[PDB]
Amino acid sequence: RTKQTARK
Amino acid sequence: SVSVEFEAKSARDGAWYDVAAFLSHRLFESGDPEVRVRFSGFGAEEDEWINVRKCVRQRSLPCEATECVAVLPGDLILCFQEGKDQALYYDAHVLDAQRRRHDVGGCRCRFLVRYDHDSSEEIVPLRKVCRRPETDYRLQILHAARAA
Ligand SMILES: [Zn+2]
Repeated sequence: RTKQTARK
Repeated sequence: SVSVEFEAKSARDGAWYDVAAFLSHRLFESGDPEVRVRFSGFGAEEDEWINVRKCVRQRSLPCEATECVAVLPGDLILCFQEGKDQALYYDAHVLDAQRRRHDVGGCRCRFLVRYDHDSSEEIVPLRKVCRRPETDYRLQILHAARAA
């Protein structure tokens, strides 16, 4: 189960 | 066996991030142990000391198309807040759900959510929703209702 990539 | 993975809350933004490794621990006379965390998306420069009891928890689950039925009004979810300069996973509560017939692309349902940290509200698709692992229970119950 893959999450979306967080961008800070 | 069943694997258990974790997510941790950063002190920099209050958002939740997948944990790649636990590197060290430290204890205090006052309690609340802390663990040094390496984040899955980032490197050593972003390593953080994290309150174990308050800011580390079992990883939230990106929802399968059919799992929209396990997202209910009143639930805490981990929701992808996507904006101009940043896009991060924040805790939110589901206020309402608009459930629509699925098609080839999967779930068409929509969820009104309220982010816990700023009380801001947003309408989101299922692809931005991560459910807490305990909701698996719900699914299991539903699975038991099927034909043999
Ligand atoms: Zn759906």
